[PDB]
Amino acid sequence: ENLWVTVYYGVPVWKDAETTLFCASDAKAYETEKHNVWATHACVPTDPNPQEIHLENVTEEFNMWKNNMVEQMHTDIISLWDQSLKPCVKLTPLCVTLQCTNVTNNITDMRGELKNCSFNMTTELRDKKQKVYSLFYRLDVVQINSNKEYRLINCNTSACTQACPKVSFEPIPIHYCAPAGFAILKCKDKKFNGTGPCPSVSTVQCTHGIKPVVSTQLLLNGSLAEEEVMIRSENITNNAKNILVQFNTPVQINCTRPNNNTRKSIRIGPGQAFYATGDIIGDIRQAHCNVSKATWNETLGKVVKQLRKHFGNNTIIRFANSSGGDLEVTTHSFNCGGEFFYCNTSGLFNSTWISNNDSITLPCRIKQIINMWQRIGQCMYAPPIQGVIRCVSNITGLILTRDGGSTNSTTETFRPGGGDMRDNWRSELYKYKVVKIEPLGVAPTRCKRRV
Amino acid sequence: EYRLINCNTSACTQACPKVSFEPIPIHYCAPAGFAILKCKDKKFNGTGPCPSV
Amino acid sequence: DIVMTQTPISLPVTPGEPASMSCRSSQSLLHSDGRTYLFWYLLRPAQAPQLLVHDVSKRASGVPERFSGSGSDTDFTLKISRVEAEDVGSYYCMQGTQLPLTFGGGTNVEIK
Amino acid sequence: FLGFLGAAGSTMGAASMTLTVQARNLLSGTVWGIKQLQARVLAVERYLRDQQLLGIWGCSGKLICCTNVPWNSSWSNRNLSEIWDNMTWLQWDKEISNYTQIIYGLLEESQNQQEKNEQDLLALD
Amino acid sequence: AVGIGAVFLGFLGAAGSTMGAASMTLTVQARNLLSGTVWGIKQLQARVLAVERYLRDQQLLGIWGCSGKLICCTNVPWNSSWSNRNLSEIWDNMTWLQWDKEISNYTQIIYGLLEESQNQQEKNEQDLLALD
Amino acid sequence: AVGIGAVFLGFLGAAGSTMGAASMTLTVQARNLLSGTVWGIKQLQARVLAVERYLRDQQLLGIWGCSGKLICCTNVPWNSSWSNRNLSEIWDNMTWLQWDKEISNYTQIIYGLLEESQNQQEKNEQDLLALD
Ligand SMILES: *[C@@H]1O[C@H](CO)[C@@H](O)[C@H](O)[C@H]1NC(C)=O
Ligand SMILES: *[C@@H]1O[C@H](CO)[C@@H](O)[C@H](O)[C@H]1NC(C)=O
Ligand SMILES: *[C@@H]1O[C@H](CO)[C@@H](O)[C@H](O)[C@H]1NC(C)=O
Ligand SMILES: *[C@@H]1O[C@H](CO)[C@@H](O)[C@H](O)[C@H]1NC(C)=O
Ligand SMILES: *[C@@H]1O[C@H](CO)[C@@H](O)[C@H](O)[C@H]1NC(C)=O
Ligand SMILES: *[C@@H]1O[C@H](CO)[C@@H](O)[C@H](O)[C@H]1NC(C)=O
Ligand SMILES: *[C@@H]1O[C@H](CO)[C@@H](O)[C@H](O)[C@H]1NC(C)=O
Ligand SMILES: *[C@@H]1O[C@H](CO)[C@@H](O)[C@H](O)[C@H]1NC(C)=O
Ligand SMILES: *[C@@H]1O[C@H](CO)[C@@H](O)[C@H](O)[C@H]1NC(C)=O
Ligand SMILES: *[C@@H]1O[C@H](CO)[C@@H](O)[C@H](O)[C@H]1NC(C)=O
Ligand SMILES: *[C@@H]1O[C@H](CO)[C@@H](O)[C@H](O)[C@H]1NC(C)=O
Ligand SMILES: *[C@@H]1O[C@H](CO)[C@@H](O)[C@H](O)[C@H]1NC(C)=O
Ligand SMILES: *[C@@H]1O[C@H](CO)[C@@H](O)[C@H](O)[C@H]1NC(C)=O
Ligand SMILES: *[C@@H]1O[C@H](CO)[C@@H](O)[C@H](O)[C@H]1NC(C)=O
Ligand SMILES: *[C@@H]1O[C@H](CO)[C@@H](O)[C@H](O)[C@H]1NC(C)=O
Ligand SMILES: *[C@@H]1O[C@H](CO)[C@@H](O)[C@H](O)[C@H]1NC(C)=O
Ligand SMILES: *[C@@H]1O[C@H](CO)[C@@H](O)[C@H](O)[C@H]1NC(C)=O
Ligand SMILES: *[C@@H]1O[C@H](CO)[C@@H](O)[C@H](O)[C@H]1NC(C)=O
Ligand SMILES: *[C@@H]1O[C@H](CO)[C@@H](O)[C@H](O)[C@H]1NC(C)=O
Ligand SMILES: *[C@@H]1O[C@H](CO)[C@@H](O)[C@H](O)[C@H]1NC(C)=O
Ligand SMILES: *[C@@H]1O[C@H](CO)[C@@H](O)[C@H](O)[C@H]1NC(C)=O
Ligand SMILES: *[C@@H]1O[C@H](CO)[C@@H](O)[C@H](O)[C@H]1NC(C)=O
Ligand SMILES: *[C@@H]1O[C@H](CO)[C@@H](O)[C@H](O)[C@H]1NC(C)=O
Ligand SMILES: *[C@@H]1O[C@H](CO)[C@@H](O)[C@H](O)[C@H]1NC(C)=O
Repeated sequence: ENLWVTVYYGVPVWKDAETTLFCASDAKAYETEKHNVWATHACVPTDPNPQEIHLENVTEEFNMWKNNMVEQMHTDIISLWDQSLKPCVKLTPLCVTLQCTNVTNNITDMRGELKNCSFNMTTELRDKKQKVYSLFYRLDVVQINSNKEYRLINCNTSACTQACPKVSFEPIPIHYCAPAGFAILKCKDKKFNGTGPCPSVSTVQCTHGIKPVVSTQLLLNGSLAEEEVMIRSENITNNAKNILVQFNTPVQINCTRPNNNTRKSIRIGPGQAFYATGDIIGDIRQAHCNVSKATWNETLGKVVKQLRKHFGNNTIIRFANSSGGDLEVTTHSFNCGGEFFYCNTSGLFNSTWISNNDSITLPCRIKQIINMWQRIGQCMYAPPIQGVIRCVSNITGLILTRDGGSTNSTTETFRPGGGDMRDNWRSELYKYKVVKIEPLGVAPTRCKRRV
Repeated sequence: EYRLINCNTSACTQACPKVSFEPIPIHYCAPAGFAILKCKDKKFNGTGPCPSV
Repeated sequence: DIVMTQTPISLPVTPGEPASMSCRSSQSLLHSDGRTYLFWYLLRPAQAPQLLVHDVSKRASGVPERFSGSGSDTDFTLKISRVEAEDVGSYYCMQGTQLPLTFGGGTNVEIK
Repeated sequence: FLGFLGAAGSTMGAASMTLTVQARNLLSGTVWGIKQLQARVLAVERYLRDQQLLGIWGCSGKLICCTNVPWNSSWSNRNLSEIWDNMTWLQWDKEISNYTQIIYGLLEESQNQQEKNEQDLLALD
Repeated sequence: AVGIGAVFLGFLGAAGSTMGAASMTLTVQARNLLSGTVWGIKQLQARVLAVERYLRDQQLLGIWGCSGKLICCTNVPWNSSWSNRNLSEIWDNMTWLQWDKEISNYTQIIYGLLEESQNQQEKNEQDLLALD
Repeated sequence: AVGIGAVFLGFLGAAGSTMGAASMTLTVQARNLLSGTVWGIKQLQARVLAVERYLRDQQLLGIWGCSGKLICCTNVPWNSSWSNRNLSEIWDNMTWLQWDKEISNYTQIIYGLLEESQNQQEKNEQDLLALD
C-alpha cells in the first residue's frame, strides 16, 4: 500500500562485543608523591560526578562466568606488576653458601623459625670482599650437605629481583571506562545470581571503584550484598566448580606482627644496596590473626541457611579444613603493610550443622621470597619493615568447594579453596556487560523521493 | 691507594669513540591546525605587546 | 627581490636555422601550490606584446607550433625550430611566484 | 531529558525524535599508552565507514532519509499501524536481519546509481 | 588569464583586514586543518588527535543545514541583546579577531537549540512528501 | 531469469574497458579506499595515513560544488587542457589509464579553476541573491 524503504541513523540498537577499556582515577589521592605498584600517571582523571541513566522496558541477559572484563583486568594487573619491578636492584650475587645457626635468645615457643646466617658478600670495589650477617626465616633457606651449610631456596630456579623500596602495595580504586561507540550495562536486580535475564537494566557511563585486593580462601574489602547472603556458581551440580559466597554483613579481622624488627643496609655494588634484618629488640612472638566467635557463628549460620535451599531440606552441612597442596593454596595468604602472611584457617571451618568476647586466634607465618601469579622463574624479595605492623580488614566473601559425595545425600562437606585470581574479581565485575552500538536501520514509511 | 670518584654512586658508560659533540642547527616546525607567530620588533624585551607580527 | 639574467644579449639567427636562448633566476621559482611561474614574452617592434610560453613548458594561445620551452628550476631555455622573418624583436622572462614581478634583461634577435 | 540511549524501551514513534543524542555519542574526545591509540583509530574508522555507506546512497547529511525503493525484499509481513506504535527498535532488528544485505544493495544500484544517471543526461540539453 | 602566483594572500594573511574582506579567503585557512618507541608515539598521538578534532566540526556542521559549505546562512533570528550594531560597523569597521571576543559568552545559546531547528525542518519535510 | 554470479566484475574488473563502461562501476572502487611497540606502531601508522588520504580527498571533493556525489558535472568550460580529441573518440575508444597518462601535468591548472571560478563565485552570488 505504497510503502517504501526509509533510512534512519542513530537508532538505539546494541549488540554484544569485546573491546579494550581504560582508566579513571579520583583526584583526591592522585596528586600525592607516593608511588604505587599500580600506576596512576598513565590513567586519566575521572569525571567529577557519574552519569546514571535508567532504562525502562529493557530486559538483557547477563553471564558472570563468560565475561572478558575479568580476563582484561587479570592481564592489566599482571602487566602492571611486571612493569613495577624493572628500574631497580636485582639480587644476583646472593647465591652463596651460608653458615646458619639458631637464633635462640627469647623463644616463647617459634623454635626454629628464625636463623642467624653469615656469608661473604662483594663490596663497591671489585677486588675486595666483606663479611656480613643477616636473619632469614626457615621457609627461605634450604640445607645443603653448630654451624651448618644452607642456601637460598631460589638459587637453582632463577636469580630474581629485589622489591623496589620506593613503591607501596596498598590497593587503590580503579574505574574501567568503555570507548566511544560502546556502552556499559549495569544490572540493578538485588537478588541476581549473575546468570540469566536482569529486570533492572541501567546504562552506566563507567564502573565504580574496584580495589585489586589479592587474597586466597577469603575476600577482603569487597562489595557487600543488599538483601541476603548470595551463593553463585556456574554449575551447582558439578563438584569441580568453585562456589562464591557474598556476605550481607562483614566480620572484622585484626592481624599483627609482635616482633620489633631492625633493617640494615648492605652495599653490594656501585649504587646497589641490600636490606637485611640485623637484630630483633624486645621479645620474639608469633604473628596471629583473630576473629570474633559470635559474629562468625552467626555469619556461618546464615550461610548454611541460604545454602540449604539448593541441595535439599534434611541434609547436614559440614565444614572442614583444606585438603593439601602448596602453602599458597592451603593457607589464607594476604598482605599487611608490605609483609606477606600465611595464616592457618583450620579453626574457622570446623563445625557440623543439624537441621533441628572470645576470639579465634589463627597462627600465621611470614615469608620473604614469594612467587605469585602462579608463575615459575620470578620472585619478589620483600625487604624487612622496621617497627610493628597492624591491619584491620573486612571479610566480605568466601570461596568454598565441594567434595565427591557418597550415597547421593545425607552429607555435604564444604572446604575452602582458591588459587586463581580471576575468582577474586569475578565477585565484583558480575553486574557489568559491554555492548556495541549499531545506529543504522531501515523501516517502511510512505515517502517517495522527488524525481 | 686511590679510587675513582663515582664508585659509590654509579658505574657509568664510556662515550662512544666515533660520535662527536659538535652542535648542528635544528629548526622547529608547527603541526596542522597550529601556527607560529614571530615578533619582528627590533627593540623587543620579552614581556609586552609586539606591534610587528 | 629576485633578479633575472638573460644570455645572450644579441643572437643573430639565420632565417631557417634552430636557435636557443636562456634565462636564470637567483632563487627557486616553485610556488606553494606546486607550480613554477615563468613567462616568455615576445616584444615585436611597433606591435602589441605576445605571450609565447607560460608555466615554463606550456604553449599559450597562438604560437603556431613553432616555439617551445623547457626547464626544471633556476635554468630555463626557449627553442625555436624553423625561424621565419617575423621572429625579430626582444624576448623577456618574467617571474610570478613572488612580488615584485621582475622582468629579464633582454635578447635582441636580428637576421644575419 | 532522556540522555544517551534513553528511548531504548520506548516505541518507534518516540525513539525517532532523539536520534541526535545517539548521533553525537559515536564520536567523543606500554599499558594505557597504546590502548587508547588503537581504540580511537578503530572508533574513527567505524564512524567513517558508516558515514560513507550513508552517502553512497542519496542520504548524505540527513538524520531521517526516505527513498523510493519498494517494500519487496524485506518481508516484514506487517502493516505500518502496529509497527510504529507496538514495537521497539530492538525487536525490529530481530525480525529483519537476514534481509539487511539484499536491501543494502537495492539502495546502491536501484537507487542513486541509476537515479544519478538520468540527471547527468537531463542537465545536458 | 593563465594565472600568477604572486596575487595570493597566504595563511592568515587577512587577519588584520575587516570582516567583510577576510570572508573571501576562507579556503586558505580551511585547507590547513587537514595537512600532514619514544618520540614515535607522541607524533602519532598528535596526528590522531588532529584527525578526530576536525571531524567533530564537520559533524556539528552535519546537523544544522550547512554540509559541505563554507558560507551558509540559516533562518535563526538575531535579537538586539546579542550585539546591538548596524551592518556598516560590523562588516566594515571590525576584525574577525575583535568579533570573537565580543560574541564569546553568547555563543553556546546560538550553537545550541536556537540553531538546531533542523529537527523542525526534517519532520516538516517528510510529512509533505507523504501527501500525493 | 538470472541465477549466475560470474558476471560480477569485482574490484578493478573494468580497468581495461572503455570510459562508457568503467563509469558504471564507481561504487566498487569507492568501497576499497576504506577497508577493515614494533609492528604495532607500523600497522597503526598505516591506518592513520589511509584515513588522512581519504579525508583530504573528501575535502577536495567538496571545496568545489561536488559534496556527496560520485558523478558530478560542473560549470567550467573545457580549455584548461587543450586536447583536440572530441567526445566520440574519448568515451568509446579510450580507457581511464590512458586518459590519466594524457592529462598528467595539465591537472593542477584544472584544480584551480574549480575552487575559484566554479564554487566560490557561485556561493557568493547565491548569498547575495537571498540578501537582495
Ligand atoms: C647473630 O649472630 C651474630 C654473630 O655472627 C650476633 O652478633 C647477633 O647478635 C646474632 N643475632 C641474634 C638475633 O642472635
Ligand atoms: C668467607 O671467606 C673467607 C675466606 O676469604 C672464609 O674463611 C670464610 O669462612 C667465609 N665465610 C663464610 C663462608 O661464611
Ligand atoms: C540463576 O537464576 C536463574 C533464574 O532466572 C535460573 O534459571 C538459573 O538456573 C540460576 N543459576 C543457577 C546456577 O542455579
Ligand atoms: C553441570 O553438571 C552436570 C553434572 O555433572 C552435567 O551433567 C552437566 O553437563 C553440567 N553442565 C550444564 C548443566 O550446563
Ligand atoms: C621498636 O623499636 C624502636 C627503635 O628501633 C622504638 O622506637 C619503638 O618504640 C619500638 N616499638 C615498640 C612497640 O616497642
Ligand atoms: C579489632 O580491633 C578493634 C579496635 O581497633 C576492636 O574494636 C575489634 O573488636 C577487634 N576485633 C577482634 C576480632 O578482636
Ligand atoms: C523445607 O521444608 C520447609 C518446612 O519444614 C519448607 O518451608 C521449605 O519450603 C522446604 N524447602 C524446600 C522444599 O526446598
Ligand atoms: C586439616 O586438619 C587435619 C586434622 O583433622 C590436619 O591433620 C591437617 O594437617 C589439616 N590441614 C591443613 C591444610 O591445615
Ligand atoms: C595448620 O594447623 C594444623 C592443625 O591445627 C596443622 O596440622 C598444620 O600443619 C598447620 N599448617 C598448615 C600449613 O596447614
Ligand atoms: C574442631 O574442633 C574440635 C573441638 O574443639 C577439636 O577437637 C578438633 O580438633 C577441631 N578440628 C581440627 C581439624 O582442628
Ligand atoms: C556456634 O558454633 C557451634 C559450632 O562449634 C554450633 O554447634 C552452634 O550451633 C553455633 N551457635 C549458634 C547459635 O548457631
Ligand atoms: C568494613 O565494613 C564497614 C561496614 O560494616 C565499613 O563501615 C568499613 O568502612 C569497612 N572497612 C573497610 C572497607 O576497610
Ligand atoms: C513498559 O511496559 C509497561 C507494561 O506493558 C507499559 O505500560 C509501559 O508503557 C512501557 N513503557 C513505555 C515507556 O512504553
Ligand atoms: C522480490 O520478492 C521476491 C519474492 O520472493 C524475490 O524472489 C525477489 O528476489 C525480490 N526482489 C529482489 C530485488 O530481491
Ligand atoms: C495489514 O496488517 C494488518 C495487521 O495489523 C492485517 O490484519 C491486514 O490484513 C493487513 N492488510 C493487508 C492488505 O495485508
Ligand atoms: C537468515 O539466515 C540465517 C543463517 O542461515 C538463518 O538462521 C535465519 O533463519 C535466516 N532468516 C530467516 C528469517 O529465516
Ligand atoms: C590595515 O589597515 C589599513 C587601513 O588603512 C588597510 O588599508 C590595510 O589593507 C590593512 N591591512 C591588511 C593586510 O588588510
Ligand atoms: C533574544 O535571544 C537571546 C538569546 O540569548 C535572549 O537572551 C534575549 O532575551 C532575546 N530577546 C528577546 C526574546 O526579546
Ligand atoms: C544604525 O544606522 C541608523 C541610520 O542608518 C541609525 O539611526 C542608528 O542609530 C544606527 N545604529 C546604531 C546602533 O548606532
Ligand atoms: C563574557 O562572560 C564571561 C563570563 O565569565 C566574562 O568573563 C567575559 O568578560 C564576558 N565578555 C565580555 C566581553 O564582557
Ligand atoms: C578487450 O579488447 C577487445 C578487443 O579490443 C574487446 O573486444 C573487448 O571487449 C575488451 N574487453 C572488455 C572487457 O571490454
Ligand atoms: C584556456 O585555453 C587556452 C587554449 O589552450 C589556454 O592557453 C589557456 O591557458 C586556458 N585557460 C586557462 C585558465 O588555463
Ligand atoms: C569531432 O567530430 C568529428 C568526428 O570525429 C571530427 O571530424 C571533428 O574534427 C571532431 N571535432 C573537433 C573539434 O576536432
Ligand atoms: C609534464 O611536465 C613537463 C614539464 O616538466 C612537460 O614538458 C610535459 O608536457 C608534461 N606532460 C603532460 C602529459 O602534460
